[PDB]
Amino acid sequence: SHSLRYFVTAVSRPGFGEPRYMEVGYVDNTEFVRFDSDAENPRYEPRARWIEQEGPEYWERETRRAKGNEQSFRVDLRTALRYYNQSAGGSHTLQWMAGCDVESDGRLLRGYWQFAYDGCDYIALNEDLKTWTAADMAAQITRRKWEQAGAAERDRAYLEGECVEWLRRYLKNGNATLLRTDPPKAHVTHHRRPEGDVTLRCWALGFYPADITLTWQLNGEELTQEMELVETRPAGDGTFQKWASVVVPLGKEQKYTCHVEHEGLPEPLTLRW
Amino acid sequence: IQKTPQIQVYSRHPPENGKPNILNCYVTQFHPPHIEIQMLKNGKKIPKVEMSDMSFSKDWSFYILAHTEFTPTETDTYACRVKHASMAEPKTVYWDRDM
Amino acid sequence: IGPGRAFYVI
Repeated sequence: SHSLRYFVTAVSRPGFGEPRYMEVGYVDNTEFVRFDSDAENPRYEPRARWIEQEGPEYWERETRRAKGNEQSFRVDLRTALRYYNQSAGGSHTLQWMAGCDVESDGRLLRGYWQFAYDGCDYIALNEDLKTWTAADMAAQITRRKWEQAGAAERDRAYLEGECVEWLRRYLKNGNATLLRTDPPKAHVTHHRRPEGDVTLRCWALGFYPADITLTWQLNGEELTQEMELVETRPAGDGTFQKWASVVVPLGKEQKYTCHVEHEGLPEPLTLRW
Repeated sequence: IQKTPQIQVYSRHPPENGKPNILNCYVTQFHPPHIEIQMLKNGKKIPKVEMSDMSFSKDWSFYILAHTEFTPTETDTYACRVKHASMAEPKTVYWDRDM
Repeated sequence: IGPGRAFYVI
Protein backbone atom coordinates (compact mmCIF):
# COMPACT_ATOMS: atom_id res chain seq x y z
CA SER A 1 0.00 0.00 0.00
CA HIS A 2 1.40 3.33 -1.19
CA SER A 3 0.51 7.01 -0.66
CA LEU A 4 1.26 10.36 -2.33
CA ARG A 5 1.03 13.18 0.21
CA TYR A 6 1.65 16.95 0.07
CA PHE A 7 2.24 19.28 3.05
CA VAL A 8 1.58 23.02 2.49
CA THR A 9 2.35 25.91 4.88
CA ALA A 10 1.94 29.71 4.72
CA VAL A 11 2.97 31.91 7.65
CA SER A 12 2.47 35.66 7.95
CA ARG A 13 5.24 38.01 9.09
CA PRO A 14 3.90 41.52 10.03
CA GLY A 15 6.22 44.39 9.11
CA PHE A 16 8.55 41.73 7.83
CA GLY A 17 7.01 42.06 4.36
CA GLU A 18 5.34 39.25 2.42
CA PRO A 19 4.54 35.94 4.24
CA ARG A 20 6.46 32.69 3.67
CA TYR A 21 4.86 30.08 1.40
CA MET A 22 6.30 26.58 1.11
CA GLU A 23 5.40 23.12 -0.19
CA VAL A 24 6.86 19.68 0.52
CA GLY A 25 5.87 16.50 -1.36
CA TYR A 26 6.21 12.88 -0.18
CA VAL A 27 5.79 9.38 -1.57
CA ASP A 28 5.29 6.94 1.25
CA ASN A 29 8.01 8.11 3.63
CA THR A 30 10.25 9.57 0.94
CA GLU A 31 10.60 13.32 0.26
CA PHE A 32 11.05 14.30 -3.39
CA VAL A 33 9.98 17.93 -4.07
CA ARG A 34 10.31 21.30 -2.27
CA PHE A 35 9.09 24.93 -2.45
CA ASP A 36 10.16 27.98 -0.40
CA SER A 37 9.10 31.60 -0.90
CA ASP A 38 12.16 32.95 0.91
CA ALA A 39 14.43 31.66 -1.81
CA GLU A 40 15.21 34.33 -4.39
CA ASN A 41 13.56 33.48 -7.71
CA PRO A 42 11.19 30.90 -6.11
CA ARG A 43 10.90 27.80 -8.33
CA TYR A 44 10.20 24.07 -7.80
CA GLU A 45 13.14 21.75 -7.13
CA PRO A 46 13.64 17.93 -6.81
CA ARG A 47 14.51 16.47 -3.40
CA ALA A 48 15.13 12.89 -4.46
CA ARG A 49 17.68 11.76 -7.02
CA TRP A 50 15.16 9.51 -8.78
CA ILE A 51 12.77 12.37 -9.64
CA GLU A 52 15.21 14.92 -11.10
CA GLN A 53 15.01 13.33 -14.53
CA GLU A 54 11.43 14.39 -14.90
CA GLY A 55 11.36 17.10 -17.53
CA PRO A 56 11.08 20.90 -17.69
CA GLU A 57 7.44 20.79 -18.80
CA TYR A 58 6.84 19.08 -15.46
CA TRP A 59 8.71 21.59 -13.30
CA GLU A 60 7.38 24.66 -15.05
CA ARG A 61 3.85 23.29 -14.60
CA GLU A 62 4.70 22.75 -10.93
CA THR A 63 6.12 26.24 -10.56
CA ARG A 64 2.90 27.56 -12.09
CA ARG A 65 0.73 25.55 -9.72
CA ALA A 66 2.54 26.63 -6.54
CA LYS A 67 2.78 30.35 -7.34
CA GLY A 68 -0.95 30.26 -8.04
CA ASN A 69 -1.54 28.75 -4.62
CA GLU A 70 0.83 31.27 -3.05
CA GLN A 71 -1.72 33.97 -3.88
CA SER A 72 -4.73 32.09 -2.46
CA PHE A 73 -2.97 31.70 0.84
CA ARG A 74 -2.09 35.39 1.19
CA VAL A 75 -5.72 36.26 0.52
CA ASP A 76 -6.93 33.42 2.75
CA LEU A 77 -4.74 34.76 5.55
CA ARG A 78 -6.43 38.18 5.73
CA THR A 79 -9.84 36.51 5.69
CA ALA A 80 -8.81 34.72 8.90
CA LEU A 81 -8.29 38.06 10.59
CA ARG A 82 -11.93 38.98 10.02
CA TYR A 83 -13.64 35.66 10.84
CA TYR A 84 -11.91 35.88 14.25
CA ASN A 85 -11.31 39.63 14.83
CA GLN A 86 -7.60 39.36 15.60
CA SER A 87 -4.90 42.01 15.75
CA ALA A 88 -3.22 43.11 12.54
CA GLY A 89 -0.06 43.10 14.61
CA GLY A 90 0.53 39.40 15.19
CA SER A 91 1.72 36.67 12.84
CA HIS A 92 -0.42 33.65 12.08
CA THR A 93 -0.08 30.15 10.66
CA LEU A 94 -2.21 28.41 8.07
CA GLN A 95 -1.71 24.69 7.26
CA TRP A 96 -2.88 22.36 4.47
CA MET A 97 -2.54 18.63 3.81
CA ALA A 98 -3.79 16.77 0.74
CA GLY A 99 -3.13 13.25 -0.52
CA CYS A 100 -4.24 9.70 -1.28
CA ASP A 101 -3.75 6.18 0.10
CA VAL A 102 -3.51 3.68 -2.75
CA GLU A 103 -3.48 -0.11 -2.58
CA SER A 104 -0.81 -1.99 -4.48
CA ASP A 105 -3.47 -3.01 -6.98
CA GLY A 106 -3.87 0.62 -8.02
CA ARG A 107 -7.03 1.16 -6.00
CA LEU A 108 -7.17 3.95 -3.40
CA LEU A 109 -8.22 3.47 0.23
CA ARG A 110 -8.33 7.06 1.48
CA GLY A 111 -7.92 10.61 0.20
CA TYR A 112 -7.14 13.71 2.26
CA TRP A 113 -7.83 17.44 1.82
CA GLN A 114 -7.91 19.59 4.96
CA PHE A 115 -6.91 22.97 6.39
CA ALA A 116 -5.77 24.12 9.81
CA TYR A 117 -5.52 27.67 11.15
CA ASP A 118 -3.02 28.72 13.84
CA GLY A 119 -2.10 25.12 14.59
CA CYS A 120 -5.67 23.98 15.20
CA ASP A 121 -7.97 22.10 12.80
CA TYR A 122 -10.25 24.23 10.61
CA ILE A 123 -11.93 22.46 7.69
CA ALA A 124 -11.52 18.95 6.33
CA LEU A 125 -12.78 16.75 3.50
CA ASN A 126 -14.70 13.75 4.80
CA GLU A 127 -13.68 10.14 4.13
CA ASP A 128 -16.62 9.67 1.74
CA LEU A 129 -15.40 12.78 -0.12
CA LYS A 130 -18.70 14.61 -0.49
CA THR A 131 -19.32 17.21 2.22
CA TRP A 132 -17.04 19.36 4.39
CA THR A 133 -16.51 19.28 8.13
CA ALA A 134 -16.11 22.76 9.63
CA ALA A 135 -14.57 23.02 13.08
CA ASP A 136 -16.24 26.24 14.25
CA MET A 137 -18.69 29.03 13.42
CA ALA A 138 -15.77 30.92 11.91
CA ALA A 139 -14.96 27.95 9.62
CA GLN A 140 -18.59 27.19 8.70
CA ILE A 141 -18.77 30.43 6.73
CA THR A 142 -16.41 28.76 4.28
CA ARG A 143 -18.46 25.56 4.16
CA ARG A 144 -21.53 27.30 2.75
CA LYS A 145 -19.42 29.25 0.25
CA TRP A 146 -17.76 26.08 -1.02
CA GLU A 147 -20.94 23.97 -0.96
CA GLN A 148 -22.81 26.42 -3.20
CA ALA A 149 -19.76 26.80 -5.46
CA GLY A 150 -19.42 23.04 -5.78
CA ALA A 151 -15.83 23.22 -4.56
CA ALA A 152 -15.82 19.68 -3.17
CA GLU A 153 -16.16 18.24 -6.68
CA ARG A 154 -12.98 19.71 -8.17
CA ASP A 155 -11.03 18.70 -5.10
CA ARG A 156 -12.40 15.15 -5.49
CA ALA A 157 -11.19 15.02 -9.11
CA TYR A 158 -7.49 15.41 -8.25
CA LEU A 159 -7.60 12.65 -5.68
CA GLU A 160 -9.45 10.26 -7.95
CA GLY A 161 -7.58 11.29 -11.09
CA GLU A 162 -4.10 12.85 -11.16
CA CYS A 163 -3.05 11.62 -7.75
CA VAL A 164 -3.52 7.96 -8.64
CA GLU A 165 -2.13 8.43 -12.13
CA TRP A 166 1.03 10.16 -10.94
CA LEU A 167 1.66 7.76 -8.08
CA ARG A 168 1.61 4.82 -10.53
CA ARG A 169 4.04 6.85 -12.65
CA TYR A 170 6.18 7.82 -9.63
CA LEU A 171 6.27 4.21 -8.45
CA LYS A 172 7.89 2.99 -11.67
CA ASN A 173 10.77 5.49 -11.74
CA GLY A 174 11.91 5.50 -8.11
CA ASN A 175 11.21 1.86 -7.29
CA ALA A 176 14.77 1.35 -6.07
CA THR A 177 14.09 3.26 -2.87
CA LEU A 178 10.28 3.32 -2.93
CA LEU A 179 9.48 -0.30 -3.65
CA ARG A 180 11.58 -1.46 -0.73
CA THR A 181 10.91 -2.97 2.68
CA ASP A 182 13.89 -3.23 5.02
CA PRO A 183 13.69 -5.28 8.24
CA PRO A 184 14.27 -3.80 11.78
CA LYS A 185 17.42 -4.55 13.81
CA ALA A 186 16.05 -5.30 17.28
CA HIS A 187 17.53 -5.93 20.72
CA VAL A 188 17.06 -5.01 24.36
CA THR A 189 19.53 -3.14 26.59
CA HIS A 190 19.95 -3.01 30.40
CA HIS A 191 20.85 0.09 32.35
CA ARG A 192 21.26 0.29 36.11
CA ARG A 193 19.75 3.27 37.85
CA PRO A 194 20.64 5.45 40.93
CA GLU A 195 17.11 4.94 42.21
CA GLY A 196 17.94 1.23 42.70
CA ASP A 197 16.15 -0.57 39.84
CA VAL A 198 16.72 -1.03 36.07
CA THR A 199 15.76 0.58 32.75
CA LEU A 200 15.09 -1.78 29.83
CA ARG A 201 15.13 -0.04 26.47
CA CYS A 202 13.87 -1.79 23.36
CA TRP A 203 15.49 -0.85 20.06
CA ALA A 204 14.37 -1.03 16.43
CA LEU A 205 16.89 0.27 13.91
CA GLY A 206 17.23 0.73 10.19
CA PHE A 207 13.76 -0.35 9.09
CA TYR A 208 11.72 0.97 6.13
CA PRO A 209 8.94 2.01 5.59
CA ALA A 210 8.32 4.07 8.72
CA ASP A 211 5.22 2.36 10.08
CA ILE A 212 6.08 0.33 13.22
CA THR A 213 4.84 -0.67 16.66
CA LEU A 214 7.13 -1.19 19.67
CA THR A 215 5.70 -2.80 22.79
CA TRP A 216 6.52 -4.10 26.28
CA GLN A 217 4.89 -7.02 28.10
CA LEU A 218 5.11 -8.23 31.71
CA ASN A 219 4.19 -11.90 31.16
CA GLY A 220 1.41 -11.15 28.65
CA GLU A 221 0.17 -7.85 30.11
CA GLU A 222 1.01 -4.46 28.47
CA LEU A 223 2.39 -1.59 30.52
CA THR A 224 1.55 1.24 28.10
CA GLN A 225 1.63 4.13 30.57
CA GLU A 226 4.71 2.65 32.21
CA MET A 227 6.89 2.74 29.13
CA GLU A 228 8.57 5.88 27.83
CA LEU A 229 8.57 6.18 24.06
CA VAL A 230 10.27 8.45 21.52
CA GLU A 231 8.77 9.33 18.12
CA THR A 232 9.89 7.50 14.99
CA ARG A 233 13.04 9.30 13.89
CA PRO A 234 14.89 9.25 10.55
CA ALA A 235 18.33 7.68 10.54
CA GLY A 236 19.07 9.49 7.27
CA ASP A 237 19.84 6.44 5.12
CA GLY A 238 16.27 5.95 3.98
CA THR A 239 15.72 3.97 7.15
CA PHE A 240 14.22 4.87 10.51
CA GLN A 241 14.83 4.34 14.23
CA LYS A 242 12.68 4.13 17.39
CA TRP A 243 12.82 2.91 20.98
CA ALA A 244 10.70 2.42 24.09
CA SER A 245 11.78 1.74 27.65
CA VAL A 246 10.36 0.57 30.98
CA VAL A 247 11.66 0.40 34.56
CA VAL A 248 12.00 -3.06 36.17
CA PRO A 249 13.19 -4.49 39.54
CA LEU A 250 16.77 -5.76 39.82
CA GLY A 251 16.29 -9.49 39.45
CA LYS A 252 13.16 -9.37 37.34
CA GLU A 253 14.48 -7.95 34.09
CA GLN A 254 13.80 -11.29 32.39
CA LYS A 255 10.04 -11.38 33.00
CA TYR A 256 9.43 -8.46 30.64
CA THR A 257 8.98 -9.06 26.89
CA CYS A 258 9.47 -6.70 23.93
CA HIS A 259 7.60 -7.06 20.58
CA VAL A 260 8.21 -5.53 17.12
CA GLU A 261 5.68 -5.62 14.26
CA HIS A 262 6.55 -4.37 10.75
CA GLU A 263 6.31 -5.29 7.03
CA GLY A 264 10.00 -6.18 7.13
CA LEU A 265 9.25 -8.91 9.66
CA PRO A 266 8.02 -12.22 8.13
CA GLU A 267 6.97 -13.10 11.69
CA PRO A 268 6.75 -10.49 14.55
CA LEU A 269 9.85 -10.49 16.79
CA THR A 270 9.87 -11.32 20.52
CA LEU A 271 12.73 -10.16 22.80
CA ARG A 272 13.71 -10.37 26.47
CA TRP A 273 16.81 -9.70 28.57
CA ILE B 1 2.35 28.75 23.34
CA GLN B 2 0.70 25.99 21.27
CA LYS B 3 3.17 23.03 22.01
CA THR B 4 6.79 22.61 23.17
CA PRO B 5 9.42 20.95 20.89
CA GLN B 6 10.82 17.48 21.60
CA ILE B 7 14.54 17.53 20.90
CA GLN B 8 16.57 14.36 20.24
CA VAL B 9 20.28 14.20 19.48
CA TYR B 10 21.67 11.03 17.95
CA SER B 11 23.70 9.52 15.10
CA ARG B 12 22.70 7.56 11.98
CA HIS B 13 24.66 4.49 13.12
CA PRO B 14 25.68 3.47 16.62
CA PRO B 15 28.90 5.46 17.09
CA GLU B 16 32.44 4.14 16.82
CA ASN B 17 35.44 6.34 17.58
CA GLY B 18 37.32 7.22 14.39
CA LYS B 19 34.68 6.27 11.82
CA PRO B 20 32.67 8.95 9.93
CA ASN B 21 29.02 9.31 10.88
CA ILE B 22 26.09 11.72 10.72
CA LEU B 23 24.82 13.70 13.69
CA ASN B 24 21.06 14.18 13.83
CA CYS B 25 19.26 16.74 15.93
CA TYR B 26 15.64 15.84 15.42
CA VAL B 27 13.22 18.46 16.67
CA THR B 28 9.55 17.62 16.64
CA GLN B 29 5.91 18.10 17.66
CA PHE B 30 5.78 21.88 18.07
CA HIS B 31 3.93 25.09 17.17
CA PRO B 32 4.15 27.90 15.99
CA PRO B 33 6.47 26.98 13.04
CA HIS B 34 9.11 29.66 13.56
CA ILE B 35 12.01 28.11 15.44
CA GLU B 36 15.78 28.22 15.48
CA ILE B 37 18.10 25.22 15.68
CA GLN B 38 21.86 25.41 16.24
CA MET B 39 24.35 22.58 16.43
CA LEU B 40 27.22 22.99 18.89
CA LYS B 41 30.55 21.22 19.11
CA ASN B 42 32.35 22.07 22.35
CA GLY B 43 30.23 25.23 22.62
CA LYS B 44 31.06 26.94 19.30
CA LYS B 45 28.53 26.86 16.47
CA ILE B 46 28.92 24.48 13.52
CA PRO B 47 28.78 26.36 10.16
CA LYS B 48 26.87 24.13 7.72
CA VAL B 49 23.87 22.20 8.93
CA GLU B 50 21.09 20.91 6.72
CA MET B 51 17.35 21.05 7.37
CA SER B 52 14.95 18.24 6.47
CA ASP B 53 11.57 16.58 7.18
CA MET B 54 9.03 19.43 7.68
CA SER B 55 5.67 17.79 8.34
CA PHE B 56 2.51 17.75 10.48
CA SER B 57 1.66 15.17 13.17
CA LYS B 58 -1.58 14.37 11.34
CA ASP B 59 -2.77 16.81 14.01
CA TRP B 60 -0.65 19.55 12.51
CA SER B 61 2.24 19.92 14.98
CA PHE B 62 5.50 20.57 13.14
CA TYR B 63 8.60 18.53 12.61
CA ILE B 64 12.11 19.45 11.44
CA LEU B 65 15.48 17.68 11.20
CA ALA B 66 19.02 18.95 11.52
CA HIS B 67 21.94 16.79 10.50
CA THR B 68 25.74 16.92 10.08
CA GLU B 69 28.69 14.74 9.09
CA PHE B 70 31.08 14.29 12.00
CA THR B 71 33.62 11.95 13.54
CA PRO B 72 33.06 10.83 17.16
CA THR B 73 36.02 11.39 19.44
CA GLU B 74 36.44 10.46 23.09
CA THR B 75 37.31 14.02 24.05
CA ASP B 76 34.73 16.02 22.12
CA THR B 77 31.21 16.91 23.20
CA TYR B 78 28.23 17.53 20.92
CA ALA B 79 24.92 19.31 21.50
CA CYS B 80 21.93 20.92 19.79
CA ARG B 81 20.28 24.11 21.10
CA VAL B 82 16.72 24.99 20.16
CA LYS B 83 14.77 28.14 20.98
CA HIS B 84 10.96 28.16 20.71
CA ALA B 85 8.16 30.60 21.63
CA SER B 86 6.62 28.18 24.12
CA MET B 87 10.02 28.14 25.82
CA ALA B 88 11.39 30.83 28.14
CA GLU B 89 15.00 30.16 27.14
CA PRO B 90 16.86 28.12 24.46
CA LYS B 91 17.18 24.46 25.41
CA THR B 92 20.54 22.82 24.75
CA VAL B 93 20.46 19.02 24.38
CA TYR B 94 23.64 16.94 24.55
CA TRP B 95 24.42 13.87 22.51
CA ASP B 96 24.86 10.75 24.66
CA ARG B 97 26.22 7.87 22.61
CA ASP B 98 25.19 5.09 25.00
CA MET B 99 21.42 4.95 24.83
CA ILE C 1 1.82 16.48 -8.92
CA GLY C 2 0.17 18.43 -6.13
CA PRO C 3 -3.36 19.84 -5.69
CA GLY C 4 -4.49 23.36 -6.56
CA ARG C 5 -6.61 25.73 -4.49
CA ALA C 6 -7.93 27.00 -7.82
CA PHE C 7 -8.67 30.29 -6.11
CA TYR C 8 -11.46 28.71 -4.08
CA VAL C 9 -10.84 31.20 -1.27
CA ILE C 10 -12.44 31.54 2.18
